[PDB]
Amino acid sequence: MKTRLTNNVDRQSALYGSSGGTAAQRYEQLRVDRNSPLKRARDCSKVTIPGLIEDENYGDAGRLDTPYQSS
Amino acid sequence: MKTRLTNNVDRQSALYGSSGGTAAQRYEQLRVDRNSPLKRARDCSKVTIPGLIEDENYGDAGRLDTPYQSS
Amino acid sequence: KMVKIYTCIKFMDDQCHWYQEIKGKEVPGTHGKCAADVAPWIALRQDRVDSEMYGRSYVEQYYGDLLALEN
Repeated sequence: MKTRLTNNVDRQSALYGSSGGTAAQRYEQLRVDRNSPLKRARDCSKVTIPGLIEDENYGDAGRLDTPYQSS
Repeated sequence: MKTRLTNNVDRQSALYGSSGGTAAQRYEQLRVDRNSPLKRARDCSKVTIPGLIEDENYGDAGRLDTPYQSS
Repeated sequence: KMVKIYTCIKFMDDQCHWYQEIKGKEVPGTHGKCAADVAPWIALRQDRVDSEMYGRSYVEQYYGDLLALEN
């Protein structure tokens, strides 16, 4: 149906096409550099709050552990 | 686009030319003198706040260390 | 079953631009345009550490002490 995730306050006509690659290719290119900070954030979250930032395979049927300090 | 990193309040015509070398050469000449205080500042930062002043190869994908005191 | 949907953002001539695409072709009516000073997208980072595409979380400062106390 109506895919409306963006407001219609500044909507306009078509101004750019596919002049060079697709957004999927750029996303796949940039995830390589994005990798490490995600790992750091995931480790920090695991040590502070077990289930805030999650692994891609710990969703509907994932189990979270608990730390031995609540500071 | 428009490179405006300087204000447009005292802008004038071209009054200074290339009379002797380029600013890159002067910068390369003076970096030798600038070296040591950078090292002192870097070590002080490392002992006080690990990631404030960084080396040129500890940016996008570098990891910092944490001290054993918070004074 | 789900279907992936992407979004692209380009910043130039202080005029941000965006559009939505699915399976390699843009979705009609999803275009937009506005000045950079009134952009709808805002990027943040905790500690301003220069020459880094991603910042450092605050808890990274005391991650080591947290781990030691836990153990």
